[PDB]
Amino acid sequence: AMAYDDIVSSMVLELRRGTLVMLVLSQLREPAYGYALVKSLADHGIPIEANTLYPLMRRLESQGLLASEWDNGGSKPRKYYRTTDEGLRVLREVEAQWHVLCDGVGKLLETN
Amino acid sequence: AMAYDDIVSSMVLELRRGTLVMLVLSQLREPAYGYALVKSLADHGIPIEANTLYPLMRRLESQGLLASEWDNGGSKPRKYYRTTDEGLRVLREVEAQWHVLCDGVGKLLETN
Repeated sequence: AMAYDDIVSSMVLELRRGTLVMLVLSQLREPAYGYALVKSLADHGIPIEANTLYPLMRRLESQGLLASEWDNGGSKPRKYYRTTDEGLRVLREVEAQWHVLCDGVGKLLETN
Repeated sequence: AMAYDDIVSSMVLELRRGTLVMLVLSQLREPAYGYALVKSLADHGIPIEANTLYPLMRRLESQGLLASEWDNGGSKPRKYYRTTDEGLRVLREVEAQWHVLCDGVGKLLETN
């Protein structure tokens, strides 16, 4: 009724979430402040809260997959982040498996 | 080292999880016992524990998206489940948005 719309939204939201790490690693192949990444994702049609995004980025930093740097610009300091050599390796692997997954899922859904 | 393999596995595992509800609704367009669905998914290359699968199916039942029936066959009773008219509606919507999502994600990853 509106319950059904709510069910659909949230199942679409789930699908989107799964893809975010990959999108973050991909974006941060160019060094960026978290705020910039936020607007960069929403600009490409992918909404993400700072409250989700920032913990995800630090967790990726703790994995060796992002590295970070402080910029002092008098406004305040802000970190920028960049995908490391290992992060790109991880990204490229996951992406290739994602594509296989998508074709496998597609075929299974098409059994008609 | 093996940490990296573990990071990759789990990011691939995440991607797979997102797709499961859709696969369950799709499979249960033919009535099936949970045990059958378990083996049916692992047969198509998608591993799922009964411990995850069964709560997901009841939650889908509580949404009006699966309905269920008891079979008494003397071994014991077992429920079978089937996708309802609303479930197929929900499935077909999510799937169409999933495809758009995949093409959007693909293009974003290919910016080179």
